[PDB]
Amino acid sequence: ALLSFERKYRVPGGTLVGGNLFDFWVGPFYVGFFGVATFFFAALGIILIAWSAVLQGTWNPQLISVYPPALEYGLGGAPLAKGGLWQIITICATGAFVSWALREVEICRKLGIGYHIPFAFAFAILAYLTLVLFRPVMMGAWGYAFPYGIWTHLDWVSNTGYTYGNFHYNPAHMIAISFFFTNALALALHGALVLSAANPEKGKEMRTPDHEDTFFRDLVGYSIGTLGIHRLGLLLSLSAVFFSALCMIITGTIWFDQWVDWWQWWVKLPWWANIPGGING
Amino acid sequence: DLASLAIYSFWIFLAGLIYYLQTENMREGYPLENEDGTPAANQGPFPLPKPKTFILPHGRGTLTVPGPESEDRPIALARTAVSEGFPHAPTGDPMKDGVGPASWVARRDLPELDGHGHNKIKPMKAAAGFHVSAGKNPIGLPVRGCDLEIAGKVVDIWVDIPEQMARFLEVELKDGSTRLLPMQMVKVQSNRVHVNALSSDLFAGIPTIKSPTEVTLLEEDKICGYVAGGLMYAAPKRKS
Amino acid sequence: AEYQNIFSQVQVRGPADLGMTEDVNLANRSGVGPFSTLLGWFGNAQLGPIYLGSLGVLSLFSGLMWFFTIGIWFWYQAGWNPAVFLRDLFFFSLEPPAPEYGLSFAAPLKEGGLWLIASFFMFVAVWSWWGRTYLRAQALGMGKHTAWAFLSAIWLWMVLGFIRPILMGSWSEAVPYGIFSHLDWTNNFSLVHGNLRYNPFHDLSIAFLYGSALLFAMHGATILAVSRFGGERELEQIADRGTAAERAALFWRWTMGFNATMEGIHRWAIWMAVLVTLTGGIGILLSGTVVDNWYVWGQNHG
Ligand code: BCL
Ligand code: BCL
Ligand code: BCL
Ligand SMILES: CC[C@H]1c2cc3[nH]c4c(c3C)C(=O)[C@H](C(=O)OC)c4c3nc(cc4[nH]c(cc(n2)[C@@H]1C)c(C(C)=O)c4C)[C@@H](C)[C@@H]3CCC(=O)OC/C=C(\C)CCC[C@@H](C)CCC[C@@H](C)CCCC(C)C
Ligand SMILES: CC[C@H]1c2cc3[nH]c4c(c3C)C(=O)[C@H](C(=O)OC)c4c3nc(cc4[nH]c(cc(n2)[C@@H]1C)c(C(C)=O)c4C)[C@@H](C)[C@@H]3CCC(=O)OC/C=C(\C)CCC[C@H](C)CCC[C@H](C)CCCC(C)C
Ligand SMILES: COC(C)(C)C(=O)C/C=C(\C)CC/C=C(\C)CC/C=C(\C)CCCC/C(C)=C/CC[C@H](C)CC/C=C(\C)CCC=C(C)C
Ligand SMILES: CCCCCCCCCCCC[N+](C)(C)[O-]
Ligand SMILES: CCCCCCCCCCCC[N+](C)(C)[O-]
Ligand SMILES: [Fe+3]
Repeated sequence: ALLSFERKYRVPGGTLVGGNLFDFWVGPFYVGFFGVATFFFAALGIILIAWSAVLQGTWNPQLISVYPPALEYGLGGAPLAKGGLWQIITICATGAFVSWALREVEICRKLGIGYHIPFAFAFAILAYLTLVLFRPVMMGAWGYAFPYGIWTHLDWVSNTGYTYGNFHYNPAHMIAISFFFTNALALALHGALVLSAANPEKGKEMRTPDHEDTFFRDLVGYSIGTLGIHRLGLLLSLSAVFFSALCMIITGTIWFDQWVDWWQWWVKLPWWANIPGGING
Repeated sequence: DLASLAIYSFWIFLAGLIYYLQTENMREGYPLENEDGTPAANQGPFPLPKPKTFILPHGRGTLTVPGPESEDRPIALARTAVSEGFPHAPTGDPMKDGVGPASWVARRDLPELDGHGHNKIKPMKAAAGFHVSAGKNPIGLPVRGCDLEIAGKVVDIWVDIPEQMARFLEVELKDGSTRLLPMQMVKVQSNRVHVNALSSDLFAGIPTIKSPTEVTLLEEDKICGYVAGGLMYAAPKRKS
Repeated sequence: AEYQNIFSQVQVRGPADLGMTEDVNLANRSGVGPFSTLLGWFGNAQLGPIYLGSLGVLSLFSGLMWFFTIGIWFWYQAGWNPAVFLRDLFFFSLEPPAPEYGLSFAAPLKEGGLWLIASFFMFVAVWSWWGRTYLRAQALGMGKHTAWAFLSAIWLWMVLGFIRPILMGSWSEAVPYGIFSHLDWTNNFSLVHGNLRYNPFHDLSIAFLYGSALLFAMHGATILAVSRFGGERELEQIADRGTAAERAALFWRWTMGFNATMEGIHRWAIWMAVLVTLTGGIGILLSGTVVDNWYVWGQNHG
């Protein structure tokens, strides 16, 4: 089926690979060559994960877990049952994600819109790739990669942070949380500003952007403006994930001690290092 | 105990909310249709919401959605296959017919208004106060399409008064008439303004507007429709 | 070399914009601030006017009284020495009354008293400001959305330094005012309630935090992608749907088999962000009042 206004946009063209071969939809779904590609990698991965499940013992989705090659194999291959499945699935995950992004580029070309969505999706993909590929290669083994299980990937988050102390002291991590938290702030403010102007007090007429500009100016003395807040949400979000990847590519690689000690660089500055008093005197 | 009550209750609230939210995103484009425009058999599992009405502000009326939804115009496309789900090929010229990436929607043929009731977009030539404050002023520069040929000269900047932003460049063609081109589809360069979407010969086809001091929402849509659509339909006469 | 619309290529300035009047008392608005060309490439160049009524004056004054009260304390920790104060800026911490003073207001000024004084000033600052959020909307005839979402943020903060501490029987539980000290408080709270990943409200709050980044990325990116059709003029695409709204929706329909509308996306957007602190605040409040160890709880489920 089609939304009521869609038929005019369902024309041929925009595909990057295959010409007309996969230029069609299945229900609402567009399928390019890359829709075929995401299905292939994703159904392999789902299959190999199911396969990993049987060797493990269970069918419980909350117990299923697939671990990477123990540190002992470094960046070499490994037997399927001991990190081989994780290596193939990770390739499939990479394939499924990259394919999804390029399919997105195909939908953009057909629709005549900017590529900004797939580009933004690529920051998530790079964060994923940093945990499963960029860190571990730099670190000399697949084994520093997180496992794939609902609750074991969480265990791995802790285990890997407590290897450095309170991971709160990673300074790239601090910037990253700042952007996550600031993103959430902004998304609540945006949702609420547009809504409140479109659904005014009962009986009143729909408010306008000017009213939107006035409300923020009245409250904090500044309004970013409708082009600006969509720019701002994009930036805040992408910067969060970028600082996330950066806070982790530098961990276990240029810095591997306890992140709380990294801050000694500042306190040990000559002009106040030896001055008595304070917390560090 | 209290924590498992809170969690049990929370899942019920979240399911209610997804439901509310999904039906709220059914106030446009629904009910779903087959490719011929009739109502589809399978509408999905979320029922259309009870209608709501927006009171529009400068005597422009109301909007009640959902409501009987009509494209308010002819669609120049035909099927390319004997069954559901394939592409619909344009029956004439997709740039002129306003289909595909060149589409447009039959928006109200009145211009948008600010909160004071004045047209929101005006050419800078008549926007008292308004001047270019930073960046290369484009007014006066030659305009080049994707064929690497000049199509025109920038003669003004159409500006959003309330929001104080550049919205369109007003371009002049060889014959002396003008066209509005979206700011977001042009590239302001030091000695030229480059338009990647249109070839020099498609500038004359850009939908004109009735008055020179205002643009209606219907015209914006025909304008933006037409230049975005060139990205696909101008491919042959594009180069680099 | 196609323009992206992340930064403006040309800026335009006109008469200062003083806003909409209505029922807003124009005697409480300032004049216009200056214009920033720096801001101008990304957002609006105009600063001000700002509305500084009596609730705002009250709010701004306590806000600063709270910050100064913390700041005074920091200087006393530094033995009034500038180089020390900068050196150890992140190490100072204004801690609350030790456990023995309960919910009492007896603990001495330098061992809890100042903390309480600070919190009081923060209390009235936040709650005054929330009132403002409401009152500024009310004067413009707009919905109360900004205030109901703010309440959710408020929920987390209230639980953290006020509700939990009261239900737990002491102000010692509250959060200290300091950069590293609040991070240590955070780590600390976690090691004591056994496994912060087995608190289900904590997990959900995380799902909404990341989900808020995914949703603002999707949304922001989508409006820029259709800004070549007027996309960011949302209220008018809500009131009279155009090709911006259409190709926006159909990008998502073709990508993931469903979509939103210009109005509905903002409903999705406000709930994604609000739920973060809504579920987080429930997670915290329950911690140590009802459930001492989320791991144990997760083994029994009671
Ligand atoms: C005890 C543990 C430590 C700690 C250890 C770590 C560790 C260890 C890590 C973080 C990382 C992060 N931490 Mg920390 N962290 C702690 C305390 C915190 C606190 C807090 C309140 O104290 C906060 C707010 C954070 C905040 C954050 C974020 C900055 C960052 C994770 C977001 C992210 O990377 O997304 C990026 C996005 C993704 C990874 C997802 C991308 C997904 C892909 C592209 C697609 C998936 C499709 C999928 C298959 C679904 C298909 C099926 C259906 C169709 C849907 N940390 C404590 C101190 N933190 C992580 C990070 O920085 O990663 C770089 C990281 O590795
Ligand atoms: C990013 C920083 C750490 C990390 C830290 C955390 C923390 C901390 C938490 C989670 C939690 C979750 N993580 Mg994680 N997680 C990481 C990397 C990932 C990746 C990945 C491919 O990179 C994925 C798919 C997930 C997936 C998930 C979900 C199971 C769960 C809720 C997520 C959510 O709402 O996102 C927001 C996104 C959306 C709302 C879109 C919906 C996406 C859906 C829901 C994901 C379903 C994935 C599915 C189970 C994977 C199997 C796919 C099949 C093969 C088809 N994590 C890295 C290692 N993750 C939370 C949890 O509840 O676990 C119990 C939690 O508290
Ligand atoms: C080592 C630490 C523990 C941990 C312990 C905690 C604790 C403890 C808490 C969280 C909480 C949160 N954690 Mg955790 N968390 C860990 C690991 C993680 C990981 C991860 C990748 O591993 C992630 C992604 C998170 C993510 C998150 C967030 C979703 C959540 C906070 C939401 C928020 O916006 O609060 C930021 C928003 C606010 C604090 C509210 C602000 C509101 C007020 C009103 C503003 C006042 C402003 C004032 C007047 C000053 C003005 C200054 C200006 C200049 C004017 N945690 C580890 C295992 N986490 C919080 C929670 O909800 O948990 C359930 C919390 O209390
Ligand atoms: C700034 C980056 C933020 C962001 C943006 C973003 N995400 C995006 C996009 C954008 C712009 C999309 O366009 C795209 C989307 O289409 O959403 C509907 C996407 C998307 N983000 C998703 C998830 C996601 N994004 C996340 C985060 C973020 N996304 C950031 C915060 C997170 C987390 C954890 O924070 C998750 C979980 C998907 C919903 C969706 C892309 C869907 C997709 O690629 O389908 C292709 C593949 C499959 C159907 C499944 C294949 C899987 C198999 C091969 C095996 C399983 C792999 C394995 C890794 C499992 C891991 C298990 C876990 C328990 C750890
Ligand atoms: C839905 C949950 C998210 C959310 C939502 C949210 N926050 C909100 C709102 C909403 C909907 C508001 O309406 C309200 C708002 O007004 O923002 C513009 C607010 C707001 N959220 C704020 C902060 C905040 N929100 C946060 C989080 C969140 N808010 C969540 C992510 C966080 C964190 C930690 O992540 C913070 C830190 C404030 C900007 C604002 C509430 C303002 C307020 O209440 O303050 C009272 C007045 C004062 C305190 C004045 C104090 C002055 C300063 C303390 C001193 C100056 C500091 C500066 C460094 C220099 C100082 C100058 C002096 C030296 C002269
Ligand atoms: C440069 O030096 C001068 C003097 C110029 C300065 O101004 C320097 C100033 C500083 C260096 C300032 C620094 C300020 C900070 C470091 C503040 C740090 C803030 C955080 C990290 C705070 C985190 C969390 C806060 C929480 C959860 C607050 C909770 C507050 C409450 C809910 C309040 C509850 C009410 C109380 C306890 C009072 C009870 C009594 C009643 C009557 C209601
Ligand atoms: C009554 C006339 C005096 C007001 C003129 C002073 C200008 C201040 C404007 C505040 C703008 C700045 N802000 C809010 C971003 O901080
Ligand atoms: C975390 C959010 C989960 C989103 C789930 C909502 C399901 C989408 C419903 C779309 C099906 C309806 N349709 C297309 C027939 O209208
Ligand atoms: Fe928006």
